[PDB]
Amino acid sequence: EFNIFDHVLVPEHRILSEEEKEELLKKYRIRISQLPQIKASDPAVVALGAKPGDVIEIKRKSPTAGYYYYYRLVVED
Amino acid sequence: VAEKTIKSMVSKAELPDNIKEELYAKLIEYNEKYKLKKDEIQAIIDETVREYQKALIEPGEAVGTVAAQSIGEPSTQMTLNINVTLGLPRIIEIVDARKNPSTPIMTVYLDEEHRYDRDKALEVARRIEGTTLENLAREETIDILNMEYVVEIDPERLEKAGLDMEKVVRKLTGSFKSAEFEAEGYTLVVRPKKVTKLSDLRKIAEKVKKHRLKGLSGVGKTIIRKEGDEYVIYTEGSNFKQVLKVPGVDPTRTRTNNIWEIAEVLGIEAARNAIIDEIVSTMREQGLEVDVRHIMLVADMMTLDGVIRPIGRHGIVGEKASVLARAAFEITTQHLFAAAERGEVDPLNGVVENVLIGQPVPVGTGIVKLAMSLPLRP
Amino acid sequence: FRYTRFEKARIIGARALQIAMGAPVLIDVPEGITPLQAALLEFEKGVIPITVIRPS
Amino acid sequence: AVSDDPRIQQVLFDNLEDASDISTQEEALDYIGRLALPGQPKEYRLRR
Repeated sequence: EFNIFDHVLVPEHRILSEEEKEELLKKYRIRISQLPQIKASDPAVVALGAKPGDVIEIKRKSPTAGYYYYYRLVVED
Repeated sequence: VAEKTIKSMVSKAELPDNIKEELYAKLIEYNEKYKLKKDEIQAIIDETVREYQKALIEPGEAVGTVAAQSIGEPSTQMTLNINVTLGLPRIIEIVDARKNPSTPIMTVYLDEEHRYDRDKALEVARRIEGTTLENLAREETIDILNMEYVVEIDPERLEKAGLDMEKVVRKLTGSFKSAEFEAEGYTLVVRPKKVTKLSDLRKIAEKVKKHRLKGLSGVGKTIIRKEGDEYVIYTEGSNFKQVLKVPGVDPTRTRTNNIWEIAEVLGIEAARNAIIDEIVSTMREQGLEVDVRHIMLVADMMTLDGVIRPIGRHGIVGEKASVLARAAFEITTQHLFAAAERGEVDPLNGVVENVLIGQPVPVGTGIVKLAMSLPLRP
Repeated sequence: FRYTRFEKARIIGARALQIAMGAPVLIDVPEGITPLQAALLEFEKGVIPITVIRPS
Repeated sequence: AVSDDPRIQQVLFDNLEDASDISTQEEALDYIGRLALPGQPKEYRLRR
């Protein structure tokens, strides 16, 4: 089958662990509601098998910095 | 100086990873040409670090306002008006998050089995392209003696469509069960089963001619172009989900003009990337140089909540937490009354509300805090 | 540690405001200059007493 | 009152059978009065 992550427009998506999520929240001094949101019906979310309440680490292909890290919180539809 | 020493110095230097690789490659290229010494390499690395530190943006900069100005100013010299209609209408449609863009265009790529020869590309295109009965027919004539509509088609368009006559009559007979279809020569003859009223003939004649014989819905025109010793298929209309699962089509590089289809099929991050690419392509076509950082900031603000949002009263401004900022932009009475109903509280953390009241804005010098020891003497 | 343009502007404005309503100049200045010019000269001499509080 | 060419006449007949609900002028006047002035007596709607 055609994986959703093989597209050039789709960056790598990885589910953060609990300790990784806590460290990310501590680093930026933000709550879980101050992160960008991603819908639970997103193709990347259903491909990763994530559930609402998790934080997805996105490895963007930066035109300026080469590789850039973005974080999105899974929320219900 | 060996390459290992240069790599070690580059790694020891404080630089981003993308800068480190480019600097190492340039130093390797220049090392054989001019026989660089260790002190020269160290000075080059120090200068690169200093330039990187100098290029860092200072805190407190109004990046959003600068981005909005740097996007809106080149639009004042844009040009208005195959069938791609770029320019100011295109960027307006992009920033307004239009559900259905005007003249959608789908860029379709092919795998290794079809990207080398024109015949495979042509048959893939004819598989993608949607052909119905009304375009195949030469003229329309309602016949009353048989009490049913009669269809005739030219041989050239039937041959180029890729399906023969038997395929056509099997397509309509399976799809439509109210009336039967008979064919002789190069003509279609339709015969009713329980149709007697003349008014019921028109409702069944139009349904027959608009039925799609083959291809994907929403695609009516398809062209093929060659670039970089590869064949790229450009279609009119957008059906991303259907065209993704089509044999002979590479789904890794296939993209569409509709950002909403990209979000629904690929993801929100892919939608943001598509928005950035569309804005960059429009600016490049118009001949206007705009820094990509403004475009990525706009796209990040557009896809903050996981869905594509416009920049108007129904998008980013509509979901602003400030009552005064929302009321000041487009809709004043409705927003104020809605805030009065809910008892909303405006924390005055934004810029517009502080401008309205007469308080310093939280940008530039407004975020600077000062302290001073009192026992100060000359 | 280097001053940003916004921080430098805020420091110069605060010093000029202080000079306008008192706060005698800590360095010798030519006669007939504005308080803003005196604050700029003080900043050039590196004698400003105003610091910047940064988040931590 | 429209034309005599059979192509126009076919569309005319189609319109006539599609609009066979109204038989006389009074019913069409009732429709016009209902659209212009809904919720009014029949005489007032007819006059309007």
